[PDB]
Amino acid sequence: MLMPRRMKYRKQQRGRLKGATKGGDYVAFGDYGLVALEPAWITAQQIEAARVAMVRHFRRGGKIFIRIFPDKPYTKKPLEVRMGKGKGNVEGYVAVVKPGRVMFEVAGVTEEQAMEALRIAGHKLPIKTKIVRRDAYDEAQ
Amino acid sequence: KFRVRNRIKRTGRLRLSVFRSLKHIYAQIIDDEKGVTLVSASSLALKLKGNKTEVARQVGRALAEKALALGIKQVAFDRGPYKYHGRVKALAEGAREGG
Amino acid sequence: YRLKAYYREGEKPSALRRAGKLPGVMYNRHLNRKVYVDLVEFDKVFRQASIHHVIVLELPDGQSLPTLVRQVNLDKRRRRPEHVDFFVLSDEPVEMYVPLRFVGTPAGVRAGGVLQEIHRDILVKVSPRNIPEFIEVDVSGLEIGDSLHASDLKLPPGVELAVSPEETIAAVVPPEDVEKLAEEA
Amino acid sequence: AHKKGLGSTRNGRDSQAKRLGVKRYEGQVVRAGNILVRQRGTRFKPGKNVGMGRDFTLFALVDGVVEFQDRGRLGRYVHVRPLA
RNA sequence: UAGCUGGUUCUCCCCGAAAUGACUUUAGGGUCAGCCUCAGGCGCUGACUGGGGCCUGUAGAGCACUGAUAGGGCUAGGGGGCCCACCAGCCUACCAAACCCUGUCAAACUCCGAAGGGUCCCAGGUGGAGCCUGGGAGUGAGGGCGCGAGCGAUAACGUCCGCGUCCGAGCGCGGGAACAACCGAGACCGCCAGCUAAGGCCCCCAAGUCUGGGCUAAGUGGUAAAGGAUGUGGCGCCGCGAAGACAGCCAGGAGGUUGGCUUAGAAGCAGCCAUCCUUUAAAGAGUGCGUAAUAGCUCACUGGUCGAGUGGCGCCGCGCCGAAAAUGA
RNA sequence: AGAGCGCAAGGGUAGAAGGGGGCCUGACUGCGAGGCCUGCAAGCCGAGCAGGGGCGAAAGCCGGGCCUAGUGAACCGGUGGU
RNA sequence: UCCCCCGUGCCCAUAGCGGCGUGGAACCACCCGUUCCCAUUCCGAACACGGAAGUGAAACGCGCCAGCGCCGAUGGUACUGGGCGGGCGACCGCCUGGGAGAGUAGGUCGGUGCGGGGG
Repeated sequence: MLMPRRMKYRKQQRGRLKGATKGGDYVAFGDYGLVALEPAWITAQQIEAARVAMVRHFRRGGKIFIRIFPDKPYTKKPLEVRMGKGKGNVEGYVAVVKPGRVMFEVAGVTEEQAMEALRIAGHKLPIKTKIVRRDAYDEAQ
Repeated sequence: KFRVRNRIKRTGRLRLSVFRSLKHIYAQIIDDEKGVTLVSASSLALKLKGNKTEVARQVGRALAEKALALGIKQVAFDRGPYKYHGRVKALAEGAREGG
Repeated sequence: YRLKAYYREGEKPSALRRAGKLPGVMYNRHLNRKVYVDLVEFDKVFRQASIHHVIVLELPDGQSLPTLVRQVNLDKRRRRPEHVDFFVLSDEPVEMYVPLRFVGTPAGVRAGGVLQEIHRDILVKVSPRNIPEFIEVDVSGLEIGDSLHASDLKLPPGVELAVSPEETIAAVVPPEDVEKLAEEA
Repeated sequence: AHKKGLGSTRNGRDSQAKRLGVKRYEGQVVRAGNILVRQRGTRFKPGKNVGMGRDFTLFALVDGVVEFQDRGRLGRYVHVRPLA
C-alpha cells in the first residue's frame, strides 16, 4: 500500500490501451524475473497479495525488488444516487501495465524458490503472466 | 556589457559605429542591411594633433566633410560604454546634425 | 567465436526476420553499411560469446571478419531479438562492457543475508588486441551494512577505466521476513 | 430508492476562445492593415515593416508579401516584401 | 384564445436539402446564418493533387521542464549520546536534503517529434462545379456503424463532443434465415438478352457429393473463460545406452549418527541450525510412508540378470474440460 | 531566466515589461487606408494626415500599464457648455 | 599583390567552460591624476578629461586535453491520412505512404560581411 501524494490534480480521465508498454522490460536490478503480460491495471490488493505469496512461502530467504508503482484514481461514484452529478473519487489506486511488462525481480534464492513463488503469484493476479532468467537484457538503460 | 541592444535603439533605421579606448579614437560610418560600413577617421592613426580633447572635436568634423563627398544624411550614434560626454566632435557639427 | 554473415541490400526487416534470419548494420569510424545473419545460430551463439567476448562473423564475400555487436533493438511486443547493430574491430582506445564473475562465500551471506549486485557487464576501455576475458573478482570479507565499489577492482594490466568511478558495483542487504508484516500494522 | 445526500461539484467551466494564431501565411499578398497574426507572448518578434500593437498583433505595414526569418538566441521574426 | 391536436382530396415531369452554430422567463414556440430551388446576370473558380511555401505540439516517445519515483548507495545536517563550560573533541541496527547510479508514472508536464492536417501561390480539374443577386422555402432533439476522448463499472440499443458516413430523404433492389443504416448497388420506363457484386456448388436455392496434400473425433463447426490434461501430428533441445540403457528381478541399501539442538522422548524422518568421511560396485547427516519416539516398508545408489531403444524439457496447429433455468426443441 | 512581472492560469519577456531616478503629463482634438474576427450587435489592432504637446542632443518614442474578466444595447431624467 | 591586430554584422550553442599556450612596439586591457566632464540610493568601482612613470598579470582575438557541452546520421521498431480482414472482452494482422526520440559510430574549443590599423 504505497502511492504518490495528491500531486497537482486528483481526478483524471479513463483510458483505452492498445499496446506499447512504453518500455521497462528487463533485469538490471537483481536476477530472476516475473513478467506481466496483458493490457490492464495492477490492483493494490494484488500488489501486496503478490508480496504475500512471496514472503509467505519463501520466508527468511533473500531480497526482492520493485520497478513499478501503483497510482490511479478509480473515479468511483456513490450507489443508487441515479446517474449524473460529478465525476467520482480516488479509490482503486491501480497502475497502468500492458503486455510484456515484466515488473518483479528476485535475488538471493534458489531457482525453484523463484519458480514456485512466481507460480502462485501469477495464480493471484487479475490476469496472468510469464517468467525468465538473466542473459540477453544486458545493456538497457 | 552594454548589450541591452542599445543598438536596438540604434536598429531604429541607420547606424554609425565608433569606439574610444586608451590613446586612440576609432570613428567609422556604417550602413547596415548587410553590415557594410563606409567611412573612416582616427585620432593618432592619422598623424593628427597630440591632445585627446581638441583632436576628438575636429576629427569628427574631418570625417564628416569626407562623408559629404560620399553622400549621406542622417544616422544614429553607436557605442556601448559612454555616459555620453559630448566630445564636441559630437559628430553633430560633424555633418549629421547629431546634437 | 565464429558466426555466419551476409551482405545486406535494399531489403526490408520483416521478410529477413519472419523467414528465419535477422538484419544488421555494421560500422567503424569510417564505415556504416548494412548486413545480416541467420536466426537460430544467432540466438544460440549469443548465449556463449555475446558482448562478453568478441565475434568473428564470416562473410561469404570472403572476409571472415571479426567485429562486435551492440544495439539489437527488440520488438517490444511478443518480443525477442529484432535488429543487432555492429561495431567493427580496431585497436584504438575502444570501450565496451566486460562480463564478470564474483567468486567466494562471505559473511553477510551464510547468515542469511543476500548480495545485491549492481553490475556484471561494466563500462571500461581496452585495445582489442588485448583479451581481458571476464574479470573474476573479490567477495571474501563482505558484511551487511557496507558497500564495495569504484576503483577497487582488479586490472589485467593495461586496461584503463571509463567511469567516475564511484559507481556502486554491489552491496550486501538484509533479507525479508514475515516480521515485516509486523510493519503491516 | 435509497437515494442519499450526494455531493455538489463546480468543475463545469472553461474559457471561450477566438481563432488565435497565424491569420496570414507567407506567399499571400497583403495590403497594409491586414492583421496577420494574433499571439500572447512575444513568440514572434515583429520585423522589417512589420508592426505590433499592444495585443502583440503583427499586421501588415506595407504592400507585398509575408516572409520569415529565425536565428538562435533572437527568436522568430517576420517581414514583408515592400514593392514600389 | 390556443407556441397545442385530428383532416387537407386529380395527374406527368425536371430538382433537392435540416436535425448544427448566436440567443430567448427560452429549451416541443420563434429572428439571423446554414444547405434546397427558381429566374435574371458571370467564366476554371469547386472538390480533388503534384509541386513548392508557411502554421501545429496529438499518437508515440521522452526525466533535461512541473511533478511522482522502486531500490541500493553514498553523503550534508541535525535528533542525539558521551561530552566541556577556556571551547569543542566525537559518535550515529536513527530521522536523512542533495546527488549518484539500478528503474519508471503523467488528459491540465515537455529536450523531441510522426502519418499528417489546415491553408497559400503555379498547374491540372465542364462538373445537378464555383460567383452575384434577389424570390419563395423548408430546418434549429436526428439516428446506425466504425474509429477517437469523456460522466459510465473497458455496463446499456445510457452517452456529449470529434472525424466519417449510411438511413433519415433509399423500411427502392441483392446478402445477412427472417433484421432503416453489418456488405454489395443511385432504381426513367420495356426486355423469356448475356455480363456481374455481396455471398455461394448437397438441397429447397442458381451453381464442382470438383481435382488435390495434410488436420480434427467432439457434433468442435451451433459459437464462453481464469485455469487444468500419457487427446494427436510436426519441429527442436539434453543425457542414460549394445562397454548393454529403460523397465521388471536377487542384493546391500551401511557406520560414527540416536548429527547438533530442543524435548516428557524427537533416533533420516515434528522441527530449527544444518554439507564430513568411511568398508564401496553401492548407500543420500536420508524420499515418502511408519512408531508414543525406536523398530520397520522404502527409494536415491550399485552390480548383475537382459534385450532394444528410453525418459525429461522448449515449441506451432485442432479437439477436451471449466459449461446449471424456468412453454417444447 | 527556476527571481520577478498587481490578484488565478497559460503564454511570454532581464536585447524588459522587472529595479533606481530627472523632466514632465500622447490616460491628445478632429480622420484614418487596412484587416482579424464575425449571422447581428459587439470586441480589437493599426502605420500614416492637419492641429499642437513631453522628453531624448538627435535618429526618434508616447493616440494609458506585457497580454487575455474588473464589464452591461434600449427606453427615462440630472448636469454644464453650444 | 600571398599578408599581422581591432570597431563590428551575420552562421545558431561544434561558437560556451575549467584548464592548456597568447601577444603588447602598434592595437588593447590598462596604467595613471579627480585639474576638465558630469556621475554615485554610499564609493570617480559607471564616464569623461591628462601623462613623461609603467604593467603584460587579471581582460580579448588568436593556437589546444576535447573531460562537460552542443551537433549526430546508418539500420529497425512505436504508432499512424488510406485501404482489407479475426474478438467472453481488451485487442489484432496484411498491404500504401511514412519515419522519430532512444541505442550508435561519429563531429567540433569557433564558421564568417564591411571598414581601418601592415611583414
